Amino acid sequence: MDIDPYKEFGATVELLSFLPSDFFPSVRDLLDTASALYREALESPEHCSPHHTALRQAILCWGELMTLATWVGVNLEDPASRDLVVSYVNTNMGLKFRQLLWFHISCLTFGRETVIEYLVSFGVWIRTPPAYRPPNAPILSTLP
Amino acid sequence: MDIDPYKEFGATVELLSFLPSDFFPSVRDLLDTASALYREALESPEHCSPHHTALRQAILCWGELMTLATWVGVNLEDPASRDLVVSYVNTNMGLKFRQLLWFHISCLTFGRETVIEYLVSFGVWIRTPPAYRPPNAPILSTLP
Amino acid sequence: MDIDPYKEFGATVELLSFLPSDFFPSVRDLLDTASALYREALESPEHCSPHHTALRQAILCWGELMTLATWVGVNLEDPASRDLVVSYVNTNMGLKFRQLLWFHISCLTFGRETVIEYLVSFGVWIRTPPAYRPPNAPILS
Amino acid sequence: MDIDPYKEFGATVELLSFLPSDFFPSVRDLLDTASALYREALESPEHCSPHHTALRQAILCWGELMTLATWVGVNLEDPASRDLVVSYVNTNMGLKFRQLLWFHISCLTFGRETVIEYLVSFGVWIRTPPAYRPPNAPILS
Amino acid sequence: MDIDPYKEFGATVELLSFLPSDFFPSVRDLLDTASALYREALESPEHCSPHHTALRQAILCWGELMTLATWVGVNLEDPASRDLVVSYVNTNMGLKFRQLLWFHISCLTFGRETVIEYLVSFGVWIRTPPAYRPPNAPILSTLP
Amino acid sequence: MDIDPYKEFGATVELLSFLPSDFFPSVRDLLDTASALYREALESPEHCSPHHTALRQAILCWGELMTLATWVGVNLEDPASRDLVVSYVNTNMGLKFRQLLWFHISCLTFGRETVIEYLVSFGVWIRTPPAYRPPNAPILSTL
Amino acid sequence: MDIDPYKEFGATVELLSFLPSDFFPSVRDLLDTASALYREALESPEHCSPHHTALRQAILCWGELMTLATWVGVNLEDPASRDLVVSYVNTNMGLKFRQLLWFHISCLTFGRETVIEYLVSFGVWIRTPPAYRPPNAPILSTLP
Amino acid sequence: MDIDPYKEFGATVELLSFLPSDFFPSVRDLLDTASALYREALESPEHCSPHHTALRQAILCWGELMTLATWVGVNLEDPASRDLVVSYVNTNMGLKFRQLLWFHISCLTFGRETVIEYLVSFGVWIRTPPAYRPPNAPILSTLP
Amino acid sequence: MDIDPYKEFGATVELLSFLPSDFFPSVRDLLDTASALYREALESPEHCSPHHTALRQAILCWGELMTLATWVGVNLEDPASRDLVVSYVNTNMGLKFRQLLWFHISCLTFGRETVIEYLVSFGVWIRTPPAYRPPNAPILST
Amino acid sequence: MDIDPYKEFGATVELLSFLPSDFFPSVRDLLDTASALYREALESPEHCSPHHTALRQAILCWGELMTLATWVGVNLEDPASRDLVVSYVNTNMGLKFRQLLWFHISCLTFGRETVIEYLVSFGVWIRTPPAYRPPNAPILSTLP
Amino acid sequence: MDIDPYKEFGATVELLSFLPSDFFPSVRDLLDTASALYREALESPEHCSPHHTALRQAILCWGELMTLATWVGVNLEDPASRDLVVSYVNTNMGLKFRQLLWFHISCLTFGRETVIEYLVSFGVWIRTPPAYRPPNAPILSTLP
Amino acid sequence: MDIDPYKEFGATVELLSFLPSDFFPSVRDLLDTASALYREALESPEHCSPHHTALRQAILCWGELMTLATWVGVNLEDPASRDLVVSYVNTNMGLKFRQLLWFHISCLTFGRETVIEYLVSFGVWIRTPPAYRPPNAPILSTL
Repeated sequence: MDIDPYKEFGATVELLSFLPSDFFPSVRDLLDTASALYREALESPEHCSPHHTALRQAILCWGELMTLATWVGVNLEDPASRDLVVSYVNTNMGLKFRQLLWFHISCLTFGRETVIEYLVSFGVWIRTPPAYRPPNAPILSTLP
Repeated sequence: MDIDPYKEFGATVELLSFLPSDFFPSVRDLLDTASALYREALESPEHCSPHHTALRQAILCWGELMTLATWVGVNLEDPASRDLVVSYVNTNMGLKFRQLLWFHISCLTFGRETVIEYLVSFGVWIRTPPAYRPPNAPILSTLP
Repeated sequence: MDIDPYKEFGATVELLSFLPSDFFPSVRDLLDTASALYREALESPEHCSPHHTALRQAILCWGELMTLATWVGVNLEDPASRDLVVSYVNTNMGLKFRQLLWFHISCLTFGRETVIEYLVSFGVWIRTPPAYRPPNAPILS
Repeated sequence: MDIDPYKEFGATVELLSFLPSDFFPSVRDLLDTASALYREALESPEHCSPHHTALRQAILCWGELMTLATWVGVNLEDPASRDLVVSYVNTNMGLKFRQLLWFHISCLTFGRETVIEYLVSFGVWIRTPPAYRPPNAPILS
Repeated sequence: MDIDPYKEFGATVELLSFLPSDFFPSVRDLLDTASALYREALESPEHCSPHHTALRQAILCWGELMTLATWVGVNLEDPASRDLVVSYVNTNMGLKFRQLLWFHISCLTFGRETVIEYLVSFGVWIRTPPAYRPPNAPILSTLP
Repeated sequence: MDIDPYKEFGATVELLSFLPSDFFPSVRDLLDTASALYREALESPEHCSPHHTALRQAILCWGELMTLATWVGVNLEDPASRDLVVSYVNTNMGLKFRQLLWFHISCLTFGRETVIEYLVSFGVWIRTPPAYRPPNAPILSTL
Repeated sequence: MDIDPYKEFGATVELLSFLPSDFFPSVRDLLDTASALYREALESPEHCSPHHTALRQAILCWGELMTLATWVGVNLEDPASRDLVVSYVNTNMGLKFRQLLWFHISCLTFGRETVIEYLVSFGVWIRTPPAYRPPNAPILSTLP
Repeated sequence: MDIDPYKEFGATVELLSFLPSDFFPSVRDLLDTASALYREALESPEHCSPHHTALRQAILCWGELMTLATWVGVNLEDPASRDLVVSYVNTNMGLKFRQLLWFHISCLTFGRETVIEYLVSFGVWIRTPPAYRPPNAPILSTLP
Repeated sequence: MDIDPYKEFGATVELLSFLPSDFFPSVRDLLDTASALYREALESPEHCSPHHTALRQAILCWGELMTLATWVGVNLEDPASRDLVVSYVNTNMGLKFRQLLWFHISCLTFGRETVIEYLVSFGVWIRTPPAYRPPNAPILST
Repeated sequence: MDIDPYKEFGATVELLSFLPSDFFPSVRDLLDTASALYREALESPEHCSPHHTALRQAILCWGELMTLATWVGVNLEDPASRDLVVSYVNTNMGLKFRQLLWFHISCLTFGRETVIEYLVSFGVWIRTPPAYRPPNAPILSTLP
Repeated sequence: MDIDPYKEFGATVELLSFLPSDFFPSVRDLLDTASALYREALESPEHCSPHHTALRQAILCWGELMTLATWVGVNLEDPASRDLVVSYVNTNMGLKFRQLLWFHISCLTFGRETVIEYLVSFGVWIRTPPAYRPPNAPILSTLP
Repeated sequence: MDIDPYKEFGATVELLSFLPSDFFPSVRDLLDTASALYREALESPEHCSPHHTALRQAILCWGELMTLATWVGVNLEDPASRDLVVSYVNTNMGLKFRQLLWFHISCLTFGRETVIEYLVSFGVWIRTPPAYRPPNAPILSTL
């Protein structure tokens, strides 16, 4: 059906592809950040924000996938098949959920426009050759 | 985190398990009707509704899970494990994905309060013994 | 009972879990800082602040725990168990008390809002891989 | 620093010295009553009272001490050493936490002034010689 | 005819050569960034800016040259001649196409004056001896 | 991507494909007329028009394609490969540069609407069967 | 009698024990700078400031202790006794007199609030781990 | 430099040298007087007076000298050396601190101008030959 | 006849002599900077500024001195003599041109007052011994 | 980068090519007249004229050129190389300095327009065939 | 009659003794900077400032001492005596005039108050132990 | 640098050389007069006059030169070299220091314009033949 996860917010898969795949934090760190910062808002009966709705959906889907991983690990018999299944569900969709979690957590923390211009700036920085790339890569922060 | 997918939309998991498990349409039928009725709205680059956001996320995650099913079928060596994984996905995740898809598609076609009151009405009707209920099951329609 | 010490003040253990172990000063350094900066407010007969109250309780608990270590070193026989107990006390609870004392002292010194926003920014910095984080960690001052 | 755990609340280590050591209830009993009476208040993002702050800190530190006791009983290899550790952590350092838990639970339940007057009256009762000491010990009620 | 592609835009071929040849990003990276950031504007049926017009022409003719390179590789029989032609294209037209694409993408992103002043600043900085210049090279960033 | 060269000017590839393949003037004739009519405007530092910008890019890149052709001719040692490369760069890209040069020169000379109407009318004329085709093919002029 | 020299000046013995013992420059350098900067004020028959009074008393009694050192080095016959006496005078009393002279000279030349804030800042800085503090130690200087 | 400890308050060494060396009270008597009369003022965090500041400094460094004496007595194994050190302290600096203690406590009680007038009068009395001087020397008192 | 090239512009050879030899960029770098920044003003038939006039004269003199260097590299039979002449021209007399070009370009870029103030401050810094001299030299970039 | 030494002064290189290279006075004579007429103006710290600026630069460049010639004659060992370098410096490198010195001295003495008109008139005179050429060549004069 | 060179301008000999003996620049460097910055003012017939008067006197004195050194070296026929005299001059008088030249040049350049507080700042910096001494020593500059 | 000690004070080395070299009082006499008349002014922590500044600098310099003479008389050996050094520093520098000290002391007293007039008057009096000049030499007197 070709739905873009970030089209409604303002980004695209291509804009999120400026950051290298290994730039994103791990799933556990992202989930801990989301909990610690917005547990009371992600466990509330109100539409706090489209970012909150997207985080709720993504967190439920990741819980779905983790229950799948536990179920296959504790029920399936073939050890090699179990290993490949768990590795796939932890890496291939792990990256796709790391991207969503990072995008929405960073948007809620700093600002959607701030995250968009940060994506553009980091694209510029990572595109600059290493010889002329300054050592200070752009970061999202509220401090001088 | 105990996040309820329907808490912000006014329902709960027990309100959608009130209806019989086999009442909900097939995931394929739900995707077909969602496409046919709201392709332009779901692909549009603005927030239209929290239902639209949740529907976009649900469709994307179901596509991710179909990618999972294709990958495990192609890669896993043992057809027994392949069948177990695909059956587990399509049944256990299928039920709750088609619950979510039905809820959001109906809340887009009809009112959210209409869908909630229909859930209550259908649950009560199916609990009531046949001799003391209207013969025909409740159906929510757009008045042809 | 699931009690979160920083949830009263606006943080969580998850929020402060991003701070690395080497981030915090020694317990002795934190206690000297607390003394030299707020002895007259920690030894006064009134509630200056919830931070002051929590700091007082933390200091008393640490004093009890060092009484624990001294009693162990005096009254256990086998040096293997003695050193295991003392090392566990000075490391595992040492980190927890360092984190608690640092949080309350930093709140008193800078501002609760300042501390809890610097801590969010520092968490963002930690979560970024070293290949892309700036070399200099954020400074709270 | 000579920090008094009860100076901010108006008592003093010497007022609570009136009460005998064995007068205070069990740590388990105090924790159960604290839970059943103030779980919602102690699990809330609000400085409900300095008593709430001190109670939260004490409960968390007691959880730490029980973690220490479990860690000793599991990891420690010497049976005599582990027995001594688990016996005295629940005997000597259980007493301070019993006193502090009793003080704060009783304050939250009855009143700071009521607890202070009860301390004075129990001091009088325990000072009274047995020939003239009423059988009914003072009770907060 | 003596046409300079930047006299219209306030720059010069000498000004674009003032930066090192290897400072400019790859053709692939520049095309990906141009796509991600301005696909809708570049495909729009209207004049958005002279930068947009020049960029449209630049991508079109780079595509023409890539079709030429593929045709050469799949039609010529001499591997040495094929290698020479492809290398000459990618290493001689590639540099100037990188310069043009970078100039127009950066102008659209930041500002023509910003890009021109950045050219001046970076050239001066790179010609200044290291002991008497700021340690980090100038960069273009959208973040405040 | 899928950027159309004429979409911003109102035409399309297929709308301009009404004209036959051999209808367009040669690259040399187009360059000579572009020079003789707009050398000053094309060498000016001003945004004279989007037509001027596109024509500048087209001319400047045809020049570098010709430099590529000369470099191949003077460097490649295989005569057959050299001949194939020159013929391809002169014909395949030559045609689609003749199209662009003609479109922009004609637009500058006569009017964008005039060129669009001429394209439509010439499509009608060339679609008409030869028996019923009038001998005067449409031509764009001012006389 | 349990008097603290710094209660009237806004500090205690601990705030000067907060700073490292090796930080205080020298009992001779402090005397030289006190001379060079305030000889006229210290010799004047006028109450200039409590810092002036305390500094006068400290200088006179350090001169008294130096007279003690000379007397014990000359009249006393035991080399070991002389060595221990002079070492004790120059170290154990030396640290206290060095702290007092530093505090009063620094207060006179900068400000009591400036010196107190500097004590706090330097103590916190030196206790903070190096990786998370500004690289250079705090300094006390009158230069814009 | 050569600071005069009494020039700040009005006296000098020669003006205070009118009093015989054995006129001054014992150090213990002066310390008990100062305590019993001004303990609260000497403990306060306020600059009560320059006399209070001078007494604070003198008392603390006399305590330091007593710590020196005890350290000598308990460390120097040489009995003659220890005896000489303590005797020199208590004799030579005993007078120098007796003069300061007497001057400042007598300026706090009965007033500084009265102390100056008393010093002049006692100088007259002590310079008068023994035959012609009245049997009662001048005294500091507030009683007729 | 005792002419100071910088006295007219407010400086002195003594003031400019404090900058180390390695402070200045290469001659080619300075010429490229001058071209890329002020070609339109150094090729116009106008008296844009005394800095522009002096820069034009300096550029012409350097180009003509490089013509001399090429001539002595082409029309000399002694390799040692050729090497000595070329090295002397490219280093000893080229340092003066580096200093002159840098001074005039820096004035045109930053302001004459800014440049001379930076010169004074850098002179103080370079006269300070290394032990008490802060590691970072002053930078002229406003 | 083509810069004309005379373009800013109304003239151009080919305009001074009307004058034969044998016409310009010797460098020594030009320097002597420049000194005797404008030592005060050339030594002054003031932008008297662009002609003054160019004269100062040319004189200093000629000074360092004679320094080069002396250095060659002294250090260099090969007599033939010394002779060739010295002769080149004095003649081929000196003719152009003769032109520059003559132009600027004559423009500072007679005026820029007068010098340009003199250039045109001397071009006419030197173009005239020898039969019709007057023996009195055009000369720059200031009413003797 | 014991005249302080700097007491007129507000400093003292010991106030300039904060600076180490090797901190001061070379005599040649100081003379070069004095010439380059104030040759026009140190020769005018105007009382420009007491700093200018003192600089004039110091410069003529150093000229006289250099004439002394040259005369001694030329005459007196004694190598060891000549070496000793010249070394003593260039060391002792060299330092005594480096101090004065630096003080007056720096005062004229930066401000008498600026220099007088820089002396205090450098004293407090050099007095700090090396461990706690920041790497940036104070300097006189007008740039950020 | 060509700096004149007297240019700011209105005189010149030639004007001071216009008087005979043996006219100026001894350095010791000049220092004694300077002390006795202006010790407080010269030691004061303030600018009193450019004459005071120049006199302070001259006195410090003469002290430095006397320390140099002591050093060359003590630390050095005992050849005639020490005698030549002492004689040089006491005569050749002594003359110019006598001139400077005399000028500044005799300006601080008696006034600048009076000193400037006196230099000219005394020089012309000396150069005038004895038979046609007043018998007594000009002199400066406060009385």
